[PDB]
Amino acid sequence: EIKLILQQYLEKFEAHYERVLQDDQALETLMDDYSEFILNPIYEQQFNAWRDVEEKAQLIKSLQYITAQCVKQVQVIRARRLLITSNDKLLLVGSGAYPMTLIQVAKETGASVIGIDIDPQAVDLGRRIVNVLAPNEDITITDQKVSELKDIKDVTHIIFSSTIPLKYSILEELYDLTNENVVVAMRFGDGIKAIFNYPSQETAEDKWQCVNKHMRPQQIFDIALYKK
Ligand SMILES: C[S@@+](CC[C@H](N)C(=O)[O-])C[C@H]1O[C@@H](n2cnc3c(N)ncnc32)[C@H](O)[C@@H]1O
Ligand SMILES: [Ca+2]
Repeated sequence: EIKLILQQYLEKFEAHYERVLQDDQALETLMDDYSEFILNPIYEQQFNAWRDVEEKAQLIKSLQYITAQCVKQVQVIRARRLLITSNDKLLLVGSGAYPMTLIQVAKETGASVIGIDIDPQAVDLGRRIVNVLAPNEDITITDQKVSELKDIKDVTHIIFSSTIPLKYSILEELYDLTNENVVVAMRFGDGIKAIFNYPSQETAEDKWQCVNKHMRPQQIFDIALYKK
């Protein structure tokens, strides 16, 4: 029964994705409904109760991919359609093409801000969005990896986009690169929330310690803070 609904969503997301690329003018309504489904206790129970390892795992992986691209493409359109304290320095891994949140933090806090994104399109647009929304804020947007960033030791706060598949592989890499007092915020979704997020992982106990795990029954992602 739960299998069916997920198959319907997977088909719809691919259709809405295939479709929105052809014409920017639906998908955003589907995602809102998708959340209501993920956050439903009824379907949280059925999701856990269903233990067909093979067909379940495959369905999560597929929805994880298409929803990640859908969200990624929403920000691309929104961009072209439009077009922590002061001494701290925030690093948002997965800044996106429409970095509105990144802007919000820059204004309220006044901190330095580095955004990285592997998509050259997201970086290219993001920069343009920042130059209109906050040109007089210390906001650097680049396609550099964490290892490439020169002033990586100055970074105090790190946030990860939930929809980054190998976010924990990056977190692993950051230990040696970053200073001793750095704090990391890892967005994730476990259980039924893993169909619109990538899940948490166990960290090397000698490296990263999880000092907080903020679960929210009414929100689409949960948060896990990490220290050294
Ligand atoms: C949907 S967007 C913006 C963040 C979104 N508001 C969220 O909270 O998930 C996520 C971005 O992460 C980027 N991304 C994916 N894998 C990445 C990686 N390994 N390093 C950096 N950015 C990555 C994608 O290009 C995508 O534009
Ligand atoms: Ca400070």
